[PDB]
Amino acid sequence: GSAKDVKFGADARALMLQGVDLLADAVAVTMGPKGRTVIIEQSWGSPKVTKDGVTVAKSIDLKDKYKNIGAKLVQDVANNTNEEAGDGTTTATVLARSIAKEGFEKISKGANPVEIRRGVMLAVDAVIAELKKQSKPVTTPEEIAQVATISANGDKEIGNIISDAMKKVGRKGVITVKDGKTLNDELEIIEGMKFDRGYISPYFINTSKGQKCEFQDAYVLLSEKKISSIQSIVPALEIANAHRKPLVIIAEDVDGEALSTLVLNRLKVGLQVVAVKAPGFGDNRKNQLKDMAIATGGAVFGEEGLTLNLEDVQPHDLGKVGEVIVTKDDAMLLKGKGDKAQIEKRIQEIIEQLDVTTSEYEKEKLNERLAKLSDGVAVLKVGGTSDVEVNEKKDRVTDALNATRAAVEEGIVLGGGCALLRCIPALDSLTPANEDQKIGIEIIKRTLKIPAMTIAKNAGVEGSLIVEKIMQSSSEVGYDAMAGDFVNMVEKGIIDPTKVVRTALLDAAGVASLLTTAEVVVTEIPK
Amino acid sequence: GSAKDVKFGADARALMLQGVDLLADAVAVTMGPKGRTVIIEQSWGSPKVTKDGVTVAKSIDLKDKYKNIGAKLVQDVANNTNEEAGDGTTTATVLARSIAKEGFEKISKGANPVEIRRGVMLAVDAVIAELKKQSKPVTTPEEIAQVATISANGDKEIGNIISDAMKKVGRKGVITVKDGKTLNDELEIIEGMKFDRGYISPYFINTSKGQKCEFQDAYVLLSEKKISSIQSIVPALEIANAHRKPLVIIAEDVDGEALSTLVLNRLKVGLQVVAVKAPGFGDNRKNQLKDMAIATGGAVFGEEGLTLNLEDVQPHDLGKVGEVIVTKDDAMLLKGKGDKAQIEKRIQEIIEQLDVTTSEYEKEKLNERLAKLSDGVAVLKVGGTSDVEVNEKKDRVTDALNATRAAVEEGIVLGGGCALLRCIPALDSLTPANEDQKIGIEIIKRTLKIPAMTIAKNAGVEGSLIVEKIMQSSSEVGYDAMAGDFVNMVEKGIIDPTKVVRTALLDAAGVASLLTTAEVVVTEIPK
Amino acid sequence: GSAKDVKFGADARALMLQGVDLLADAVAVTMGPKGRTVIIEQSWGSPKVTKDGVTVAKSIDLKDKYKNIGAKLVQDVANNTNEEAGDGTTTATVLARSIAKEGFEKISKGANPVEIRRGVMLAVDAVIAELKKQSKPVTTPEEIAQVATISANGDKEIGNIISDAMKKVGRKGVITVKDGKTLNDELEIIEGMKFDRGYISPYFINTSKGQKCEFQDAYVLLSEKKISSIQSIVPALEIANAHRKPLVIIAEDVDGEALSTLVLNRLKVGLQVVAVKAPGFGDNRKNQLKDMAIATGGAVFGEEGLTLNLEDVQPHDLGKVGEVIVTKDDAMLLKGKGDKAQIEKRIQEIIEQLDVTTSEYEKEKLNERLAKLSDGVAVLKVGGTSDVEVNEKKDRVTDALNATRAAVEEGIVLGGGCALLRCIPALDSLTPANEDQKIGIEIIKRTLKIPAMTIAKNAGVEGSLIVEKIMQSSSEVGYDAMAGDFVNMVEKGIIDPTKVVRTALLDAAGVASLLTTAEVVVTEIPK
Ligand SMILES: Nc1ncnc2c1ncn2[C@@H]1O[C@H](COP(=O)(O)OP(=O)(O)OP(=O)(O)O)[C@@H](O)[C@H]1O
Ligand SMILES: Nc1ncnc2c1ncn2[C@@H]1O[C@H](COP(=O)(O)OP(=O)(O)OP(=O)(O)O)[C@@H](O)[C@H]1O
Ligand SMILES: Nc1ncnc2c1ncn2[C@@H]1O[C@H](COP(=O)(O)OP(=O)(O)OP(=O)(O)O)[C@@H](O)[C@H]1O
Ligand SMILES: [K+]
Ligand SMILES: [K+]
Ligand SMILES: [K+]
Ligand SMILES: [Mg+2]
Ligand SMILES: [Mg+2]
Ligand SMILES: [Mg+2]
Repeated sequence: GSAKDVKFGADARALMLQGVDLLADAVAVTMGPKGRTVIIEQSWGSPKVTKDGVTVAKSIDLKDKYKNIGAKLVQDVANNTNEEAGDGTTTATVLARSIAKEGFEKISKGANPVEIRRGVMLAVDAVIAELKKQSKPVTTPEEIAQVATISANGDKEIGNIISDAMKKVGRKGVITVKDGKTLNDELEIIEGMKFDRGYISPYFINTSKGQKCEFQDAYVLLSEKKISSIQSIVPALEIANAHRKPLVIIAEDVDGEALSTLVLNRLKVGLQVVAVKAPGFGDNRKNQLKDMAIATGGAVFGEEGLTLNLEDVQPHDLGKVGEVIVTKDDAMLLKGKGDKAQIEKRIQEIIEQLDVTTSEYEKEKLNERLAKLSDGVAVLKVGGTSDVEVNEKKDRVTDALNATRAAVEEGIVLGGGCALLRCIPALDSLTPANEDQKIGIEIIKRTLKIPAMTIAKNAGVEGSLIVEKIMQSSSEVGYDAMAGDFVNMVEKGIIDPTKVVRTALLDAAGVASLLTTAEVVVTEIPK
Repeated sequence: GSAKDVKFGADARALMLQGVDLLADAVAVTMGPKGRTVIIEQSWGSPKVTKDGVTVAKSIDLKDKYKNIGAKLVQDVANNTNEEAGDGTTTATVLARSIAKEGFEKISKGANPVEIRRGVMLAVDAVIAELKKQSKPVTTPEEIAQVATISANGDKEIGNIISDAMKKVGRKGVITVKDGKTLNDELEIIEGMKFDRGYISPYFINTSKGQKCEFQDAYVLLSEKKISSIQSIVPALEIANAHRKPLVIIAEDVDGEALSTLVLNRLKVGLQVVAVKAPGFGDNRKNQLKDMAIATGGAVFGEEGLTLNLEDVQPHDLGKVGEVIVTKDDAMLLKGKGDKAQIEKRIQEIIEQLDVTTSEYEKEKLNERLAKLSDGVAVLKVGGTSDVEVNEKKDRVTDALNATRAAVEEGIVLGGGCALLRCIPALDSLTPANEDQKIGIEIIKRTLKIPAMTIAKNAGVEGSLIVEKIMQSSSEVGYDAMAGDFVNMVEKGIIDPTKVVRTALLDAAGVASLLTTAEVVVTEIPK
Repeated sequence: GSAKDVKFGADARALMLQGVDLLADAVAVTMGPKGRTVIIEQSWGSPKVTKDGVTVAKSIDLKDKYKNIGAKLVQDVANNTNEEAGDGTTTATVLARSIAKEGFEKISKGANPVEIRRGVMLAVDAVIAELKKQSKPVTTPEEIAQVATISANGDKEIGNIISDAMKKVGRKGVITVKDGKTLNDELEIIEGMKFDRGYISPYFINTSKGQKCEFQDAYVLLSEKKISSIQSIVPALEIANAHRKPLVIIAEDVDGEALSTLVLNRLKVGLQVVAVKAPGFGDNRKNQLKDMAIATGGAVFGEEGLTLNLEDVQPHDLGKVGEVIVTKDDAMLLKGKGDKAQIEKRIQEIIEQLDVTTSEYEKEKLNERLAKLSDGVAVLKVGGTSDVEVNEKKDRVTDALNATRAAVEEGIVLGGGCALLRCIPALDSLTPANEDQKIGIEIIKRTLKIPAMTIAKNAGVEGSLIVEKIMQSSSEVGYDAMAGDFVNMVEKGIIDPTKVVRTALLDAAGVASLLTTAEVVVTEIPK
C-alpha cells in the first residue's frame, strides 16, 4: 500500500552491485591466515571483534534500499553457508560477489540471464562432482588436528584440544564450547547427553546471541504419552514453579494451550520452562525415555507397565540436572543427579541386551544408548583476559569444531582455495548448449580463482601471479600464504573440509545467479 | 469529508496512463521464455525474486494518486486473471495497457467512449468464440507435460513431475506444493483428502503469504448437526484445548457466538482452532462425514442412529490428523491417523454400494468418495539452495499446475501469443453498428498483436516483423522465441490453455475499456 | 467559539459560485446517452467508476470553505433528489447550478433576493402543474421496458430484464439487486417478503456502502407485544446467539436498555441481532405476524391467548430466514425456511377469507397478504468481469428500477429535457406581482432549457441550436442525442418519469433560490 520506487535495468543493477560490493569488501578482509578483524558496534556494552564472515555480513544494513537488497542477498548466502556447514562463510561471500559482478557485466539486449543461470548451475554441479572425486577421507588424528588448526586461523592449541576431545569422546561425540574464567583453554569430560529434538515454541529463548535456552540446575519431567490435560499439568507446573528449579517437559507433541500458558507465564511473571519432543519412534523412544529417566534421577510418566498418572506428581519423581541447553537443532542435558547405581544397572542391562542382538539396526541404536550413558560429553572452556577476546576466540573454536565435524563426515580436500582451482579443467571439458550457458560456465570458471586470489591479496602479494603459479604447478602444490611459499598442501596440513567448499560454492552460486536475472527492482519509498 | 482534487479530461487521462504504463512496463519484462525477473523489497527479511506478473503488479503502488488509480486498475486486471485462471497475468497486464492506451488516444469531442466500450466487448466476445473454435482437447500425457513445461518457463523437470503426479493421482486428483529441504524437487503420494468448503470467518489465518491456515498434527471434531451450544462446545473445547493440539471443528452453519469466542481467545492467548462448514446436502453430506470420521479415526456427533451428544465428548472420539490446510477456496486433510482396518472396511462398503447403483448421479458421488479415501493426493516438494530460489521456483510450479488443470478443463490453443493472432480474421468479418463501435473493434484488433510482440521484444528481436511474419505464415506456424525460429507450435509443444488466454483477454478488456470512458478523476488531497 | 472568517456580498457569492461550478462541472459530464464516467479514488481497494450524479456529488469536498459551502449545498440537492426520486440527480445538479448562477447575476442594491426566491417558487409551482398536465400513465409493459432502458443509459437488456421481473412479480412487487458471479445478468424468482419498517437502532450495520443490515440465515424471534423484560429476553438472546446464527426481533416499541445492551455487546463480542417493528396496526398486525411466523417456520411469542413467555424458548422456536436486508428505509426477509404444508394451508385460509369479504378496506390489506405470502420476490444478479464493472452496472440497474417504479407511480413525460422545455409557455402566461418576482420567473424560464442543452453539449453538438429547434418543433418532437436526430420521442421510447422530473426541479429550486438570498458568509478559520 505504501508508495514504491521502481528502477529498471543497468542503474538498479549497479546500485545492487554497490551494496554487494560494500558487504563483500567488509567480509573479504578477514579471509585466510593474514586476514584482519572487524569491529562491530553493539547497542549495549562492549563492541564485538570478529573474524567470522557471516557475523560481519549480518551486522551490515544499508540506508539505500537498492544497495540494501544486494547486501541482504549476500547476507542470505553467508547465513545459508553458516547453517548447513558452520564454516566457509567468507569464501561464500566472495564467490557470490564474483558471480554477481560477472553476471551483471554480461547482460545485454540479446543475453538471456535465466539461461545464463542454467549454465551457472550446470557448471557448479560439474565442479561439485570434481570436488567429490578429489576428496579423500580422514583416517588419522593428525588430519583432525590439521583441520581444526586451519579452521582456527592457525591456532595449534585449538587444533590440539579439539583433536584430544575427539580422541576422548569419539569422532561423533558431543563437544560443547562455553566461556572460561582463566587465561587458557581447558578440556573437561563430564556426564551428559544430547538428542536431536529442539524447542517447539520460539518463546523459550533468553540468551539473545545463539538463540538458545540456557537453564542451570533444572527439573526434568519425562513422559511416554503426551502430558495433555490442564488437570495433568497444573500439578506439574505448580510444583515445578513453586520449587525453585526450571521445568523441562519431555512430551510427544506440544502445540496448544498448555504451551501458550507456558509462553504467557514466561512473558508476565517469568516462568522458566521448556517443552521438548521425544526423539525416536516405537520402543526406541521408550528405551531412551527410561535411559534419561534413570540418568536424571526422576520417573517415567504416562507409561504402560505402571500406569502412573500426571495428576499426582510428587517432588521426588522429578529429575535434577545441572544444565539444559535447548537450541533449535538439538537438546542437551548436562550433569544429571541420577543415582550412580541406577546408571550402572542401566548400562549393565544395555550390555546384556547388546549381547542378544543380531539385526544390525537394533544393535546400532543399542550402541548409541551405550555411548550416551558411558562415553559422556566434552566441554571446551575458552580462556582470555576479557569478554571481547573470549568471544573472538570462541568464534574460531566454533568454526574449528564445525569444520572438523564436516571433515569427519565428508572428507578433506586441499586448502587455500586450491581445491576450487583444480576443478577448472572439469569445466574446460564441458560442452554448452548455447551462448548463454557458455557465458554462465565461463562466469563460474572465472569465479573459481577468487578464493585463492583473496587469500593471496590479504597476505600482501599479487593474487593473480600466485594463482597462475599454482595452476602451472603439480596438483599437490599450492600457496602457503602464512609462510609465503609454494608447498605440498597435504604434507603441510593446509587442508579444507570438502563439505565446506561445496557448500560455499553452491550457496553462493544459487543466490547470485538468481540475482543476476533481475531487470526491475521495486523498493519502498523511505519515510 | 476530506478535501479533494478534481482533474478533467486529457490531463487526468494522461496521469492515469502514466500509472498504467509504469506498472505494465514493470510487469512486461517477465513475459515469455526470455523474460527477466523482478526483485521486490520486503519489509521483513529477504527480498523476493519473482517472474509472476500479478506478484509484480501487487507490489507496486504510486505516490501520485492519479497514477495510482491506473496502477490499481491494472492490479485489478492481474488479480482477477490470477483468481480465475492461475496463469496469464502478464498477458492480461499488457493487453490492459494496450486497450487503455488505444482508448485514450481515440477520445475526442464527438467520440462516445461508452459506445467504444460496447464495441470492445463485442469484439472480445467474437475473439472468445473464435478461440473456442480453435481449441482442441488434451488427450495424451505428453500434452500435459508440454503445458506444464511451457507454463514453468521451459523447465522440463517441472513438466515431467507434474505429468507424473497427474498419472498417479489422476487428471482431477489433488496436488499440493510445499518447500523442499533438498536441492532437487520430489514427488510423493500421501494419503489424504480435500473438500470444497472454505473457512467460515477470516480470523483463522496465520500464514500471511497465501492467506491460509496451516495446522499440523491436529484433532478433528466433526458433527452432522450444528456444533452450536455453549454447554455443547465448552466441555469439548476444554478437553480439546487442555490437550496440546490444534483443533478442526466441522459443522453446518456457524454464525453466532462460539467461534467469536474462539477468535477472542486466539487474539488474547493464542487459541489454535478452525471452524469449517460441511460439504454435501442430505444423505451425501452424512455419508461424507461418516467417511471422513472413518478416515481420521474419530467419532460422529449429533447423528440419528447412535444419538451421540456434543456434551459428553471423550478424548478418544476425535480424529487424529497430521496436517490440515484451510483456504478460502478449499479445505484439505493430510495424514489422518485413522485405523487401517476400518478404512479398508469402508472402501469395501463403498464398492458394495457401487455394485447396486445405476442412477448415474450417486455413482459419480461414490466414485468421488473412493477417490477421496483411496486414490490419495500428490505432494510436490520444491528444492533449492535458499528460500528466495525456492519461492521463485514455487511460483512457476504453481503456475504450471494451474495451467495444466485449466488445459484439462478446457483444452489447448497455440502458444506464444499466436492463438490471439489467429482471431484477427474473426474481427475482420464483423460489421459495427456505428463509428464508435468500429473504433472499439479496431482497438481490440490492434491489441491482439500485443502478447506475441511482447514475447518477441523480450527475446531481443523486432516484435512487429515477427508478428507480421506470423500472419503471413500458415495457421500452424508460429515463433519459437526461445530458439528464435518459426516452427510448428503444436509439434514443438509451445501450447497454451484456452481458458487462460480467454480469461486474460476478458479481464483486461472489461476493466481497461471501462477506464477509457472516464472524463473526471477525483482524488484525496495528500496530507 | 473558534475564530471565524466573515465575508460580505459579491466576493463571498463568487467563491460559493466557484464551489457550485466545480461540483456541477464534475457532475454534468455524466448526463445523457453520451455522458462519460467519473473515477473516484477510494482509500481502501479499487477506485470507483460511476455515471451516477449524486455519487459524484457526494465524493467532492473542497479545501476552501467558501467554495465548500456551495459544494455542500449542491450535494444537498443531489442527495434530496436521490432520496425521493432515486434518479435524476444530475438534472437536479445542473438545474441548481443554473438557478444559483442566474440568481447571483441578478443581485444589486435595489434587488430583493427573498422576493426573487418567492418568484422562483411560484414559477416552479406553475411548471410542476404543467408537468402534471403533460403526464400520461403507463399502460403497457413496452413502456416499462422503455423507461428502464432510458434510465440504464440505453442498455436494452437491463430494460428487458426489469420488464420481465415486473411481469413476473407485478408492477408493485419486491425486486432486489445483488452481485453476479457470471458475466451476464440473471433474474430469479424466490420465496420472500419485505415490510416497510426502518430498524430503530442505527448501529447494526455490516456493509458500509448501502447503509443496510445484511445478515445470512438469521433467527426469527417474533412477538406481538413490546419486547420488555430483560430477565425474559436474556435467555432468548443467549439461545439465539449461542445457537450460532443471527437474530431478527419483531417488536412493538424498543426504546431502552436491552437494545442498547445488544448494540454494546455487538461492539464488544460481535453478536448479530436486529430489532424492527411489526407492520400493520391492530389485528392486521397480528394476522400478518401469524403469516410471517408461518413463512419463517418458527413460533409466535407473547401472544394473548397462550400467554407464552419469552423465557421458554425451544431449540427450534426461532425461525430461519436465509437473507436479511434491513435498510434505514425498510426491512426485508428472504428464503424463509418455513413449513411448506403450513404455508399452503395458510394461503388456503387466506383464499377462504378472500372469497366472502366485501369491505375493501381490510380486504385491500388481505389482498396484500395474498400477494405477500406466495407471489414471490425477484432478485437481479448483475454480471461482469470485475467488481468495478459490476458496481458501475449496479448503479444503472438501481437507477432503472427506481425510475420504472416512479413511472408506475406517477406516469411518464417526454425525455431528453424536452418535458421541461414544453413548460416555458406556462411561465409566459404568468403575471408577476413586482420586479423581483419577475426576475425569479425569468430565472426559472432560462433554467428550463439547461437539461436539454447539457444533453446536447455532452453529445458534442451545440446545445442552444438544438433547444431552439426543439422549441420551434411540434410538441411531440425532440432530440434523440444518441442518434443525433429529431424524432417523435414517445414512439422512439425516450421518455422520463414525471416524478423524477418534478422532484429534480423542486429540489434544485428550493436550495438554490435560498442560496441566492445570502449577503454574509461565516466560516471557520482553517487550523
Ligand atoms: N596457511 C595458509 N595458507 C593458505 N591458505 C590458508 C592457510 N590457512 C588457511 N588457509 C585458507 O584460508 C581459508 C579460510 O579462511 P577464513 O577462515 O578466514 O574464511 P572462511 O572459512 O571462508 O570463513 P569464516 O571463517 O569467516 O566462516 C581456507 O580456504 C583455508 O584453506
Ligand atoms: N519457447 C517459447 N516460444 C514462444 N512463446 C513461448 C515460449 N515459451 C512460452 N511462450 C509463451 O509465453 C507466454 C507465457 O509467458 P509468461 O508465463 O511469462 O506470462 P503469463 O502466462 O502471461 O503470466 P504469468 O506467468 O506471469 O502469470 C505464453 O503465451 C506462452 O505461449
Ligand atoms: N437517446 C437519448 N436522447 C435524448 N435524451 C436522452 C436519451 N437517453 C437518455 N436521455 C435523457 O437523458 C437524461 C438522463 O440523464 P442521466 O441518466 O445521465 O442523468 P440523471 O437521470 O439526471 O441522473 P443520475 O442518473 O446521475 O441519477 C433524461 O432526461 C433522459 O430523457
Ligand atoms: K573469515
Ligand atoms: K511472467
Ligand atoms: K448521470
Ligand atoms: Mg573459516
Ligand atoms: Mg505464465
Ligand atoms: Mg438517470
